[PDB]
Amino acid sequence: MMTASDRLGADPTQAASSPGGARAVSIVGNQIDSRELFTVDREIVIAHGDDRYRLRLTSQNKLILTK
Amino acid sequence: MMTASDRLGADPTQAASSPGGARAVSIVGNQIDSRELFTVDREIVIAHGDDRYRLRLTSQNKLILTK
Repeated sequence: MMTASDRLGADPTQAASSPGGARAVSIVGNQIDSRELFTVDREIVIAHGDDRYRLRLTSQNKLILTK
Repeated sequence: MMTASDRLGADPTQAASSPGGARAVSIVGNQIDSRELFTVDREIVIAHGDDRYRLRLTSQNKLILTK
């Protein structure tokens, strides 16, 4: 007959892994709007190679690079 | 003497057909990978308010801001 284990709630729980802070921004040709990026916080991190940069916006004046 | 005239001629003329002028990049929390942006050219434009900035990547070393 074979008591085949195909029915079992092996899952200990149901952790909703939901990256809500995942923002999808688009680039038109090679252009982009700053507000799309800084829609939540006023600083963005940019990984390149092995090092990490920070693109930051100031008050409402302009934006700059920082580490 | 086997008789069999093949009729299988579904030619895969359609290839890629995936243009990337409008590039959709995502942000994880507030982080992003530089290569996603500079996937085509090595300079990106960023509009903020009424003025326009340029985020540029160098050779493969690092990235900077420029106007």
